[PDB]
Amino acid sequence: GAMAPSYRVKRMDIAKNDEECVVNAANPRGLPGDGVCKAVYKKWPESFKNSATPVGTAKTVMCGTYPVIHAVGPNFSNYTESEGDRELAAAYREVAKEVTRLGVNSVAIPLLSTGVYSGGKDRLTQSLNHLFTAMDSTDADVVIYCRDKEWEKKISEAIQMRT
Ligand SMILES: Nc1nc2ccccc2s1
Ligand SMILES: [Cl-]
Ligand SMILES: [Cl-]
Ligand SMILES: [Cl-]
Repeated sequence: GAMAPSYRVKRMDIAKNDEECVVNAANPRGLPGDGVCKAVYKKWPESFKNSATPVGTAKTVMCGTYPVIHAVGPNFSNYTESEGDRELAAAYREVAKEVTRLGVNSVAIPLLSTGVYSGGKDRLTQSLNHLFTAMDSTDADVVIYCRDKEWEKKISEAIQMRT
């Protein structure tokens, strides 16, 4: 584990992370996709061998020795708010199991279901709180990645609030 497990936020391309593994915001079919998933496919294309997995699950595939954790958040266009919320919480619980099994000291993680799967709603708080519920009992350094300058400030504020 990390000597003093922390949460941090960075506003940059997750394909440039400085962590021991990466979480992909994957689709269920292991397709190249858009956004985070596209960047992950360009950086670690070998990790898409048999990466398909159901909604609310995570499947790890190694790119050399670098672990890519394919986490499938719900598309809120298709799920009810209630069922979507349950699957989004579950995807993060599966990421915490994988991070623990791999024995990494750090992980790069995006906010699941906040982009093209958001059903056009702002889900920063909902997604980040499910990330915390899952990751709080792990001892990896967690580095949350975002693109938007206002999201960076709100994520930073939420981390600092609980410290
Ligand atoms: N290349 C990309 N990295 C990230 C990280 C966080 C959010 C969106 C994107 S798109
Ligand atoms: Cl960047
Ligand atoms: Cl998304
Ligand atoms: Cl963002």
